Amino acid sequence: HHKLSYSLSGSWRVSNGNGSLELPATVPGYVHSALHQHGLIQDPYYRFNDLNYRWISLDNWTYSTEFKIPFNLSEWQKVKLIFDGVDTVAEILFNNVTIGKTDNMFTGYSFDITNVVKDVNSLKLQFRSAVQYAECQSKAHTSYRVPPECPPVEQKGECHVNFIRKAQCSFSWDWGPSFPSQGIWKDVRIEAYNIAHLDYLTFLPVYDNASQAWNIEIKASFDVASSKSVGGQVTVAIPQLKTQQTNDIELQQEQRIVKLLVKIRKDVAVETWWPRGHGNQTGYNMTILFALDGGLKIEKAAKVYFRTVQLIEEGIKGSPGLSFYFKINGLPIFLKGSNWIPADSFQDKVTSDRLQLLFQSVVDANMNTLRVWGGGIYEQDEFYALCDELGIMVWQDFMFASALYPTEPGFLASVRKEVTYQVRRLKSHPSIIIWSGNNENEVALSVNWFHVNPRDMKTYIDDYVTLYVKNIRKIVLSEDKSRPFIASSPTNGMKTMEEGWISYDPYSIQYGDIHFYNYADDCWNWKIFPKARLVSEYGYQSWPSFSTLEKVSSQEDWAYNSRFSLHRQHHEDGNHQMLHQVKMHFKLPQGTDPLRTFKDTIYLTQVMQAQCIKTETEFYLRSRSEIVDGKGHTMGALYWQLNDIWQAPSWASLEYGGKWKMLHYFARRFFAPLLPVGFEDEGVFYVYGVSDLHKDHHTQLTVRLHHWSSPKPLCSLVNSSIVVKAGEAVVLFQMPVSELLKRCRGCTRETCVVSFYFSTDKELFSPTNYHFLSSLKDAKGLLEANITVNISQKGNVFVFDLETSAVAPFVWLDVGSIPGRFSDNGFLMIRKKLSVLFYPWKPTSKSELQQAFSVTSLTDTY
Ligand SMILES: *[C@@H]1O[C@H](CO[C@@H]2O[C@@H](C)[C@@H](O)[C@@H](O)[C@@H]2O)[C@@H](O[C@@H]2O[C@H](CO)[C@@H](O)[C@H](O)[C@H]2NC(C)=O)[C@H](O)[C@H]1NC(C)=O
Ligand SMILES: *[C@@H]1O[C@H](CO)[C@@H](O[C@@H]2O[C@H](CO)[C@@H](O)[C@H](O)[C@H]2NC(C)=O)[C@H](O)[C@H]1NC(C)=O
Ligand SMILES: *[C@@H]1O[C@H](CO[C@@H]2O[C@@H](C)[C@@H](O)[C@@H](O)[C@@H]2O)[C@@H](O)[C@H](O)[C@H]1NC(C)=O
Ligand SMILES: *[C@@H]1O[C@H](CO)[C@@H](O)[C@H](O)[C@H]1NC(C)=O
Ligand SMILES: *[C@@H]1O[C@H](CO)[C@@H](O)[C@H](O)[C@H]1NC(C)=O
Ligand SMILES: *[C@@H]1O[C@H](CO)[C@@H](O)[C@H](O)[C@H]1NC(C)=O
Ligand SMILES: [Ca+2]
Repeated sequence: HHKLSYSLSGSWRVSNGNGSLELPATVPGYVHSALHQHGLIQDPYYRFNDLNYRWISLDNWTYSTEFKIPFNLSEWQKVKLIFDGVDTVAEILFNNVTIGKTDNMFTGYSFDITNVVKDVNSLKLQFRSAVQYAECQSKAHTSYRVPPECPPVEQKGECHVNFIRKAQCSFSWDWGPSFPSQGIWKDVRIEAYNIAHLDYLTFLPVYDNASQAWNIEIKASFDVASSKSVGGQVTVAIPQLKTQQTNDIELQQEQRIVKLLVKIRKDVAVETWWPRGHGNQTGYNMTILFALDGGLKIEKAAKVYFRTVQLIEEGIKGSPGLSFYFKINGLPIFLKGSNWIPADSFQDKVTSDRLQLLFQSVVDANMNTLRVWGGGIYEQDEFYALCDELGIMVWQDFMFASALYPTEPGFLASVRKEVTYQVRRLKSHPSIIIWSGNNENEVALSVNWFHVNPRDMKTYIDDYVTLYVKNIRKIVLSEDKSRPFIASSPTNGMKTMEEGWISYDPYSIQYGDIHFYNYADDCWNWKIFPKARLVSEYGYQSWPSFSTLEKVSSQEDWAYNSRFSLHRQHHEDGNHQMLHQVKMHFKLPQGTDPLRTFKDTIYLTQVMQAQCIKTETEFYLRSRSEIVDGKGHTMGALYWQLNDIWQAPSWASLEYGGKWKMLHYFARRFFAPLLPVGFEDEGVFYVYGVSDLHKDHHTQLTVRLHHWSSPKPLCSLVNSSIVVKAGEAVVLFQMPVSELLKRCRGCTRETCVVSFYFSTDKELFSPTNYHFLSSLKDAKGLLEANITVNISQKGNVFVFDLETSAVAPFVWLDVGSIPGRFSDNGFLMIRKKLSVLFYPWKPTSKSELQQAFSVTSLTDTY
């Protein structure tokens, strides 16, 4: 009865520095999106507007609103103004009184406005340019430089992002633009109360190996209205666990924290939470009721999920060092997923509908893990709710990435609030399986990426320990010991800590995790890849589809090396690197029409990307059970990257807008729970079996060769004594290449293709796989394919019946910007006739699909 809360989200005003511009502005919102919405600017993502609209990011904008409170001041002891998120630096004026300032995008702010609030009020947030602010802070830091000061020229970005607590990629990245905007990016509320006010509540389900029982630690902080002592009770209730518990509490200005420990009666069984493909995502409804002196009731509901996570760094026989793998509820689980980056330059456009769609694509790719990479944001509430409900594990970076950071007291003060706020906000989600202090900054110092003078290295080392160990780690462990903490990615884990927090070689495959990139060598040669304990990053670049590019480009831009394309490419020499890897096994597009060449080159970079990451992922998949030359037991593959922040060449499998690249289709296939993977070593074709299943599985391995001439198997080897143990990888086939060809007369490396598959239940997804005996640019007898398609509707799905004149590799179906994705794409089409489905994301029609449809195969490019 003594509490009142309502949102100030809605229609505000926004105005620029000198007041010339003034327009309506939605909150939550950003200046750029307000200007675009009001028709005052073009789409910022159009062509070169990241350069043309620089002035927006450099001015100082003010968000203003006038409102009439819906309550009587004289009836309330205290009134507060609460911000869930402000981006980033702003002075806050309430009725022309400065009530506070902000400097951190990732922390909530609370301001007492009891003495300044009136019946009619004016609220102004006077933002400061993030770019200008970051530069001034860099200047003030005279005692020494903090690198990197400016980004590479090919990123077309802004300097000194490490000096502002804001999304570190907002000043540009090697796949993202520089639109460092200003805005109120989360909800704003007025909250009045008597007696007490719940500042925050956090909880943590833990398992006591001692008691063999489940508990829930709860912590709540209150702001008490007066100097008197508030009493009351608290009842925590979980009905579906026959659990209920009531305790006495008392609150005072200097004793404002409540701590409870609810024990779950062992009489009842507690179903645990599991990642997708390894169990149920079951949780339990919970309520927390505060009944305080004077009729004040404060209830909070939450969903409780019970699961245990262990980072196991144990010894391995014959493999020097330590393992690095995750046990969920005691079961070792191979991490399968990708790295998540911000889905937009402006967070107000990452709607619930976009997110749910993106998580459907993550699910349909047979992923169970996402890394929230530390150059993005601490993600919005619904991200982690979706992870919990769908069973996606989260590798959670803190928002520090590929940079050194100051330890000036004001900055550290800012960081402490942020980390404290976010850990309390996030620690109750079962999806989060590990805390990670930063991205790649242990490497940056160990290798001296920024070429610091070895005379000043000690300064930066101490700054590193100060930030990630003495502040971030200390805060995390003081809140949460249910999860492992690493200081950086990649790291050597316990070995890094032993070595003083900056390892001698953080890229060691004998400890911790690694990131691995390589653009020079043949991606088909799996020997280039490290047989590491866990691969948290690895990627190849490709261009997004023409449909995605068309929306932010014009006719004259549609060439691989046009001014526009080189502008969007933010990775040093990425266009050449991508072609270099294409040439490795494919013919470059030869054609007369430049637009056709443009589209065909895109297709080939997505072909190169998909096949490269397929080869690389499968290598990690097969290395999970074996040791070879003292290396192995790979227990995770998270490729860089899942998604795009805008239309540009990147490592993503999901183009900006959600459209699947060919990589994503390959991802759905190589992340299956049961998979045969083929490769060669010194002239011997091998086939391992890979299992994520919990029971040993017995199946039948068929192997076949096919001449490019027609889909007739020149042989059919069928071992039916196949057993893959639970969650393991094991060699199931082995033969010389000469012996393999002779047993299939009429086959050359340059004329035949290998194919293999298991025979599965209809309740188990184990797709076809294949292997190429030579570069396709050298394939002989490759008949020119001529594929015919008949489109039809069946319920909410559309059916695509195909027919090919020849064995067509990398058949690619494309319906432009029609929102949706196919049941399968980019596949090797041995058969003559196949059928795939199309899943629309908005209502479409067979006519629309026919008009936009196009099919491509490898031979169409030369
Ligand atoms: C590429 O294919 C089309 C369609 O070929 C048909 O489908 C095949 C699977 C097979 O059933 C063939 O017998 C069919 O012809 C070709 O278009 C056809 O061209 C012929 C003349 O050669 C004509 O009589 C048909 O009416 C056409 N059919 C359609 C649907 O248009 C086409 O010529 C093929 N070749 C090239 C270079 O495009
Ligand atoms: C746990 O709480 C949720 C509500 O948050 C319950 O789900 C609701 O179920 C009703 C009908 O059963 C629906 O009308 C609502 O739309 C649901 N809400 C949501 C948010 O999904 C759920 O049934 C509860 N479980 C138990 C065992 O009580
Ligand atoms: C607003 O108030 C000014 C004096 O108050 C001081 O400045 C403002 C901007 C706040 O920061 C407040 O905390 C300070 O104490 C006046 O100089 C100014 O004329 C006033 N403006 C109007 C329109 O009334
Ligand atoms: C405000 O600054 C802009 C610069 O972007 C300028 O075009 C405009 O004329 C200025 N208006 C006033 C009133 O000074
Ligand atoms: C923005 O504000 C800062 C600090 O108040 C000031 O130094 C800078 O000149 C302002 N920029 C513009 C474009 O008005
Ligand atoms: C998981 O959920 C299924 C429903 O599909 C249920 O029947 C089963 O009992 C659950 N398994 C466990 C181990 O709780
Ligand atoms: Ca390592």
